[PDB]
Amino acid sequence: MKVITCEIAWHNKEPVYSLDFQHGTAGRIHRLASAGVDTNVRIWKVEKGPDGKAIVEFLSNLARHTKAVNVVRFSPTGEILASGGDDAVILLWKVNNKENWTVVKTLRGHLEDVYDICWATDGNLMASASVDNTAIIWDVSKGQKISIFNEHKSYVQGVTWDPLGQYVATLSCDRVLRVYSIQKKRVAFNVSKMRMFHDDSMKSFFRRLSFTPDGSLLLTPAGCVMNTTYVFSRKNLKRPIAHLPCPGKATLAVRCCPVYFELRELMSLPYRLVFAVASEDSVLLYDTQQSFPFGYVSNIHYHTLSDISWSSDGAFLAISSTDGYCSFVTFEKDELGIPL
Amino acid sequence: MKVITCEIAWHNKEPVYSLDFQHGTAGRIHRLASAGVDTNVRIWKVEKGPDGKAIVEFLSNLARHTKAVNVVRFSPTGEILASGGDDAVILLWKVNNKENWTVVKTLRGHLEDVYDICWATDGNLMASASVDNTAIIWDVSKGQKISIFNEHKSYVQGVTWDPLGQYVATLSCDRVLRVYSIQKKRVAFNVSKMRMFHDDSMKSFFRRLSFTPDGSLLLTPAGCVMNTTYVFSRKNLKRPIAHLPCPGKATLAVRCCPVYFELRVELMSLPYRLVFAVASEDSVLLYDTQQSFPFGYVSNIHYHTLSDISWSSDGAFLAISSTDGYCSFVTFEKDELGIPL
Amino acid sequence: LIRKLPFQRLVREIAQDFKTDLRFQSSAVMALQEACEAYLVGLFEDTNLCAIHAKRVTIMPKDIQLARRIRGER
Amino acid sequence: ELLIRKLPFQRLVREIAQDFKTDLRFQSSAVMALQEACEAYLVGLFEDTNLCAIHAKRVTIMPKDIQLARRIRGER
Amino acid sequence: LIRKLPFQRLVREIAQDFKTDLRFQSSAVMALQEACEAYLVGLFEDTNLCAIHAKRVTIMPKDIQLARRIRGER
Amino acid sequence: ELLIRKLPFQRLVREIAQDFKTDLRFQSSAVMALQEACEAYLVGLFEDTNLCAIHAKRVTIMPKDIQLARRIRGER
Amino acid sequence: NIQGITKPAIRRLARRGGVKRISGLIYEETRGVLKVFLENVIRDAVTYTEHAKRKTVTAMDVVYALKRQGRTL
Amino acid sequence: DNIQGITKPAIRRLARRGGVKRISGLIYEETRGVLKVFLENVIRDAVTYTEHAKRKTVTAMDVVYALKRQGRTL
Amino acid sequence: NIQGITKPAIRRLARRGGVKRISGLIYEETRGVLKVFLENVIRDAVTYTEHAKRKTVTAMDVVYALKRQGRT
Amino acid sequence: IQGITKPAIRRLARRGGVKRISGLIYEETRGVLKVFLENVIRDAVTYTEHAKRKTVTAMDVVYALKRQGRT
Amino acid sequence: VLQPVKIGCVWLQQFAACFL
Amino acid sequence: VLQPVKIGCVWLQQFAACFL
DNA sequence: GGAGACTAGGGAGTAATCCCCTTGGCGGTTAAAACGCGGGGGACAGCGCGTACGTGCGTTTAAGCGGTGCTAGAGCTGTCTACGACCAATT
DNA sequence: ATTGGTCGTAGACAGCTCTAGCACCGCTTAAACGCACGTACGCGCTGTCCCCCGCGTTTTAACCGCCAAGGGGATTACTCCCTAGTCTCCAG
Repeated sequence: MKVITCEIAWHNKEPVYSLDFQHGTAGRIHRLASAGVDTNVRIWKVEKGPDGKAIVEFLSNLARHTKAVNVVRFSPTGEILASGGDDAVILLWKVNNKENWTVVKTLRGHLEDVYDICWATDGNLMASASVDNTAIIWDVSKGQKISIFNEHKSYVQGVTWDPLGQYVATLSCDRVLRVYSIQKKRVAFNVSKMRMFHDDSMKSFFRRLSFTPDGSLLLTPAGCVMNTTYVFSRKNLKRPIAHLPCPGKATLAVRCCPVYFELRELMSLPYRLVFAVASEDSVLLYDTQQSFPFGYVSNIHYHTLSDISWSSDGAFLAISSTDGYCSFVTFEKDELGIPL
Repeated sequence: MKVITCEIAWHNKEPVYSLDFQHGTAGRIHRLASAGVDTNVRIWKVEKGPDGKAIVEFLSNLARHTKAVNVVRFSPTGEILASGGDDAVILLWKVNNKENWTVVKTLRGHLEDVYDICWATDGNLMASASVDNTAIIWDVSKGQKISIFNEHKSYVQGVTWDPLGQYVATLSCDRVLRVYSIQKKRVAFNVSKMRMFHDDSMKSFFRRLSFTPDGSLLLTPAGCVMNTTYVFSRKNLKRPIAHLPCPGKATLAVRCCPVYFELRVELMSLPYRLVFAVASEDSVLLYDTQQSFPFGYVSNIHYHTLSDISWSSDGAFLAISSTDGYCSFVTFEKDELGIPL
Repeated sequence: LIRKLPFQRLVREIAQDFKTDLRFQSSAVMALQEACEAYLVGLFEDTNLCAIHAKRVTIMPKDIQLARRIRGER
Repeated sequence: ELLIRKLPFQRLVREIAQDFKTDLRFQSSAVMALQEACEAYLVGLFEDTNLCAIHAKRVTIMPKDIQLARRIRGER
Repeated sequence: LIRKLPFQRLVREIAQDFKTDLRFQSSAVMALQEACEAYLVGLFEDTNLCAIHAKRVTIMPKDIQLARRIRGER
Repeated sequence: ELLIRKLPFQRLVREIAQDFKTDLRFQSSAVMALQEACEAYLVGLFEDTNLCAIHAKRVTIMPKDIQLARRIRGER
Repeated sequence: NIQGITKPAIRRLARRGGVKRISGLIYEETRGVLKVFLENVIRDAVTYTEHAKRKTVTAMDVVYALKRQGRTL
Repeated sequence: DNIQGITKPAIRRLARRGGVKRISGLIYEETRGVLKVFLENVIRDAVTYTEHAKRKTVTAMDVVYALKRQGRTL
Repeated sequence: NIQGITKPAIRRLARRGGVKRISGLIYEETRGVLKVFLENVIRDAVTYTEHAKRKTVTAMDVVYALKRQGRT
Repeated sequence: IQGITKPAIRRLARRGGVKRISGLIYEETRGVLKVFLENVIRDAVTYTEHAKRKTVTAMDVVYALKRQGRT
Repeated sequence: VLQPVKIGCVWLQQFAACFL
Repeated sequence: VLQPVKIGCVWLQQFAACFL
């Protein structure tokens, strides 16, 4: 594979907080969006060059946010863009600067930095995580709050929606994971001891964990044994099956490619899934069947990483850091594996 | 009668707010208590001299109050002394400085200047009037509050207890009188239009009205028709039978002698007459039950506004207090007012 | 010293906007009354300040928007 | 960027320090950070007063307007 | 932030010391909690202020007696 | 009941007045009100400082005490 | 509703504010200011009371809103 | 006897927040004493304001005016 | 100006303030204390006088001011 | 305190977008400069003494930003 | 100063009561 | 300056898997 | 050491600044009415309270010794003793 | 006019501060423990609704005088726009 680092400041030399690719993309060109302290959300056009190296093209600027923006999210269909941050306003941008975007609904109800947003599979439900110690469920069509999960006692820096639409996985800064059943609207599980997770000393503002695209397994970063990434299953969420050791700095991000790859084992199904884990200064690339990582890139950013994102086809793996610079990982035709 | 003015400062030239005689006295010597800005309650010994002029003898000093005191009250039996003021604390003093006094119960619950206190006939129930827009009923034996009357919308400057123990009469700065039945603990009567009384422009901090010792009639000073003093009756409290004209300064104090005098226009018809004292800002008028016009009038004896007046146990002394720091007394000879029953 | 119930149902209607079936206790009602009255007296005082500053006795909204921009309103 | 000379700022800082208490060493990084925050705040109130004068419908400025802004802030 | 149950016991005990047949609100109770917290911590910065002027680190009651007499609440 | 020389006090308060607004006429009543406030607050302050100095165990009084009291007061 | 900010009530509140002379358009720009700042303050107030798992706002929420708006009283 | 409910380590860590390092054990009792006397002071005015609204239940708004009377609004 | 208060007057007022041994520099911080105190009082007096449209400062104005900062 | 040069004030003014400036601007600008300088250094040393340190640090000014709300 | 005017017991007419 | 060390596709042993 | 900057300084000229209508929108006036204040069930459905639960990190005793309060002796200094001059002050 | 109020000088030593001396009781675990905290949940119950009627004070509309926001113009006043030494910040 090849790694290309963006050496031009995307948001005028300010730290980058989030990245997201357009899930609605279905071809070779993918649309990427960025969040920064400049209170602006920049959507870029990312496509491979003739040599295969990543090329970034600026499309639009979204300066409606009054304060800094921490998380930017695309809908699974790619229609609606979710953006919230220091001003704590969740904007549902829609395609109306090369292009233009307009906010559909104002999903207000948060107080300060909103760190993690996860789209439900249907795209009509939102999970919102912010410093305010709460998780709020919203209706996209209604644009109104319907459920509240404020049991968190520290900075809620990570949340993901179950692809099967059964539970809600939340990671807070209190080294405690909280699972919320989607039908009961109450806490399903509580795990804090094998502490298991890293304390406030971990320097990343995010604790973004994500379910496996099928939802069978849950990968949680920022763990302790030493820094590691624990793996949970739907069968038992109160004991991790295994952990991936990451000596050095603590892992902060877990992102899984939405493309199912053929087997060339954490979970036993005829398909394997390649996911990306971002630490403070290193990135380890694993797959479902192989315990050891098949890829590792480091010493490419001068400061702490913030967010990563896979492309729709898996050909792009964007990496964002806090130094104002970003980077991408480019794979050739089906280098990761054979798609299903 | 004779009038003697106290030209010596009782409370170190500070204004005097209240005066009260020992209701427990039964002879010739009467005990008088004074309240001033100096945070002290001075009980004096008042007795007629060889020439009949009043003589004042200092007995005790009561400096427990942290701030100024506005009203001082003795029990109908004379045992317990009620004292409250700027610090808004009601002290029940008791005879334990020629003599000494000690506070029995601390009847707290008021907020700022307490202006009027009235003792119930039994002596076990208290009415307290303060600027705080409320009147609180207390238990003397229990030392705890039991009832609240918050209908006042301005500075409450006058209250009295019905001798028959049926209603409670209150006067506030809002030119509105409020009557509270002691049984229901609610407003029984309310009169505001005949305004009916004087507004906030009247310069006295007190609106002290008192019932007739038998409770049949209520004497309410500081009225407007010119300044006047309206009179009510138990039969109808919503309409005055008559008012006492006092042109010039507004009447502020009403006190009735506790001695029943025989009959020698009539305000009320019973075989006995009662002599009461009304004190205005700079004048004092002395009336009786049977005569419409006053049979006594003393003025130009104090340099500033009068504050309080008090009758003696036998009616031979009528203490007068002013805001200039000086007090005065009115001395009547043997049964000069009338022949007691 | 705004009149009580007109202000209270101002607050009620503008609270219903976020989501219906909201109950407010009188304690918080007088609390928010205190808040509104404090703000309005402060802003009115500063408007008088900038008005005599503007060397006109009569009040002008431009003073108001000025105060907003300085007080960080917009 | 920086438009104020380092030495006068440092010498007034040392002046107030020796007025308060001696042997209080100042590091270059902290000095420059405090200086840039100083410039940022002063320029912020400066265009605050500029807009005030813009309302004052008089392009030239006079500091009593700035003192109005002060009591808007309630600093003194 | 200090503790809850013993302070609720304190307020209830002093309440029955005043008068029985009374009720407290939970929110009001915790409000009283941070109120007492703030008052005591402020007194204690006063304590530190005196002790530093007392040019001693460890504190003896005369510091807090100053605190009170100097501000004179009692 | 005053000891500060009354007309020097009057000239002091007057000169302060024309430092802000010129031609301010003051009567005896205003001057004595300013006085009574003056001696009241200063005697309270010295009561404070003396008792604090007693806490200081030191017979002499020096303005570390008055600065102490005012940093209690919240005036700065 | 919104016109509940009564015109002579605005007049008397201005009186308490020391205002000298008053024009008509103030009588509804005051409605605008009131509605927008109450929107803000009850916004963060309902958030604060949602932290308490409480369905009713409190004076505690109000006072914290005033701290966040810099008008503590 | 709930007065002893304010403990040694709690007061020690309030002290830590206060701005002291070393404090003697002889200050815990005077700390509970100052706490009780001034909760007495504040709750007196609190219950007065509570009675003013014809209330048999205290409210969090009461302590606000109590501190305003005491001059320590928050 | 501020020198209207004399050092012997400061000393005698301090003497009946209950102090016996005094240093010199007190004579100057006391003047600063006095001016700091009186500026607020006179400012409030000006505000009240403008409210009442009375150019001359009255005794009751000062008394109600002292009530406002609470040392009536 | 004189070190804040008046031409520096004028060029910073030119950056501030003003056109004509009264002369007496400089003294009050310096005064309200130093009042906030004093407030910030006071908060800085307040945090520093709790940190048991004697030298100013950027953390102190960051906490000053947090306290005054200019962050 | 004040000039005291005292009226003795006369068994004045300026204060004669008027009924209603 | 930084000295980049890049490892290609080897189908690192310092990061070998550890199980429990 | 040496090169940008600032401090000292004329020019007038554009920018405040005060005067003079000037009218039109605004300050009190009036009549009533219209919501403003209120209180009373109604108990229905909202609300807290006590206690049980458990169990776990805060709370309690103590070694223990040494960093910090406590005492002696300076010891060297700035009052306050007396005063001799000025010196503002009441009339 | 005089008259008490003030000011500034000379040093003895009283006492604030500094150093030396001393002991003793806050940290600092280790272990016992306990109530602090979290939910249910039945039981208590407090705040309440809200209508109208009672009823009544204030709101609103419109008038009419008239005060003032703003225009006009004359009036002064203050940074140009260099001119020049300087002086000192910073680089070498």
